Amino acid sequence: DNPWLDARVLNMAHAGGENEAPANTLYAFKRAVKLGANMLELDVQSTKDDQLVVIHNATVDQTTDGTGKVRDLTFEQVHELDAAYNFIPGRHAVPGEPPESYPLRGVRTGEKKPPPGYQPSDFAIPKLADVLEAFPRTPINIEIKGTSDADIPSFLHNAKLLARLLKKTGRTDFIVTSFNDLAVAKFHLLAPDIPIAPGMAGLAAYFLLGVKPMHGTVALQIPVRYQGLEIATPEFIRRAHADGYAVHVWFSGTAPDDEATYNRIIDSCADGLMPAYPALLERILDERGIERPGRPGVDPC
Ligand SMILES: [Ca+2]
Repeated sequence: DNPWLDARVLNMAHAGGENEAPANTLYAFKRAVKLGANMLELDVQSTKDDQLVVIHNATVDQTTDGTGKVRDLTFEQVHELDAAYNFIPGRHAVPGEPPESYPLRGVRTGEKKPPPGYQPSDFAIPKLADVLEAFPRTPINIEIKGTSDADIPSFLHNAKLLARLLKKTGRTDFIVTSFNDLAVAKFHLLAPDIPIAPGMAGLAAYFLLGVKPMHGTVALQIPVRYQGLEIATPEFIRRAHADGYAVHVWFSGTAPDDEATYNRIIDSCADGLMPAYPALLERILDERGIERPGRPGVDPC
C-alpha cells in the first residue's frame, strides 16, 4: 500500500526545467508550477555558514558570474550572484559565449527589467527554506549533493542539515535522495518519516542482482541508459512495480530530451518523468490525454 504508485503520470520539473528556464531558481520553479508540473526536482548544497541553498554543482562557476566552492562562501556572498548569468534556452548553462546569447543575464543584478510577474530575487540562488515557503502545497524531490566524489563527509553533512529543516516543516510530501548511499542512509536515520529513493549502490544491487533496496524506499529514480545499458525498460519497470516501487526517469545526457524519448518512457509505464523541457512534456501529456493525479485520463498500460 504505497501511495506513490497512484501518483502518475508525474511531470517533475528537472531543476525547474534547466533548458526552458535558469536551473534551480525561484523563477524556474514558479514558472514550472504555473505550467502544470506536478512536482519540483532540485539539488541542494550548503554554504560556509550551514545554509541549504538550491544549486547542482559544488561550484558557482557554471550557473553564475562568480567563482569558488559553495561551501567556501557566505550565503550573502552567493545570494548576490546572477543565477541566470549563463542560461541559454535549449542549452542549460554554458559560459563564455557572446553576451546577447543570454536573455536573462542581468535581471538579478538589476540591469535588465524582470519578466512580468517576477522580482530580481527570483533569479538568484535560493535557500531551500525559501523554496519550501513558496510551495507549501507542491511536492518536492530533493537530491543531496557534495563537494567532490571523494569528499563523503560533505554529503553526510548536507544530509544532517536537510533532515533538520525538513523535520521542522512537518511535511512528508518529499522524496529525498542522493547519488551517495551513505548520505541517504544517514538522512533516513535522522528523518525516518520522509520517503527516500536509493543511491547508485542500492540501484545497482536492485537492477543487476535483484537485491531489494533500503527500507523506506518508495520509488526508484533511474536514468534512461547507463554506460551503454538500457535502464528504463518496460521489463525493469514491470519488476519494480511488482515489488511495490514507483519508477521516475531522468535524462540529463543519458538520453535526449525529445518528444520521441519522452513518449518511449511514458509507454514503458514510468510513473514520473524529469524533463529539461517541462512545458514540452505538458503539451505531450495533454495531447495524449494521459492520466494525471486528480485528473481523468488514460493509462498507457
Ligand atoms: Ca538533481
